[PDB]
Amino acid sequence: ILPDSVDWREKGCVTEVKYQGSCGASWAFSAVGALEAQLKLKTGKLVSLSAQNLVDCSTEKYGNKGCNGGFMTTAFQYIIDNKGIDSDASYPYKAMDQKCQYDSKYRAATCSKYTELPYGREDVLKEAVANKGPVSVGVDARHPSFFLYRSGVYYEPSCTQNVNHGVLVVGYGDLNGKEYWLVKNSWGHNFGEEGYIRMARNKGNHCGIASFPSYPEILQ
Ligand SMILES: CC(C)(C)C1CCN(CCCn2nc(-c3ccc(C(F)(F)F)c(CNCc4ccc(F)cc4)c3)c3c2CCN(S(C)(=O)=O)C3)CC1
Repeated sequence: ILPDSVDWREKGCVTEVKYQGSCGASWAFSAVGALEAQLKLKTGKLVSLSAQNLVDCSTEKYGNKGCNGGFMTTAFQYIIDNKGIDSDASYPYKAMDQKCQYDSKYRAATCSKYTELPYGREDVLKEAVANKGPVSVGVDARHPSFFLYRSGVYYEPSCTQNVNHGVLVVGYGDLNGKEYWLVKNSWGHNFGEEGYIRMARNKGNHCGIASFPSYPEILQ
């Protein structure tokens, strides 16, 4: 059976909320966020990974268009093919498309593999958050209510299962009967609950939370 709540921030596996700005790089933040937890698990050290490095280098070959959109899965592939990703401190985020500046001497993480989960299976997503770590997902964030969210379990009746915004599920729980997912966003600390949104869980793949989940792995 499975725990009723998880919160990977309680285990020191989640870095500070980031601020993506004008650049549509939510997918890159989603991807490094998921790897950051796998890295802390392996090495005991928590270090922010370079979303910029994903924006600049995981490009045409991986189906990504930097600040105009991308995929977490093909971001994980880039890190696999590239044999590393830099630390955020060495390759800081600039919220704009740049030429690729990966330097292997400031390699902060590796990626061995990644796994995609079945569309719409929130029980499968729940198991992965418990047993594997935080999971990269997309959500439907194209609703005034999403931007305006300040607290509580977010439920948007007009939300769809088509995803357009990359985020990280770092836990799940329940708030007085309302089951939720704990979601790390990349809109700074002034968004929602210090940068987190708790989204409706077990409500028919609400906002496409479980439409396209994936999580990376660092072996050995
Ligand atoms: C590259 C390769 C090998 C051919 C892959 C083929 C498999 N796969 C595509 C299909 C799976 N998939 N993945 C996503 C998916 C997952 C996460 C996210 C994110 F929000 F987190 F960012 C997004 C949003 N960004 C889209 C974006 C991508 C590149 C760009 F430039 C510009 C924008 C989409 C979707 C689908 C299906 C269609 N939809 S939809 C409306 O929801 O049905 C979305 C990824 C590419």
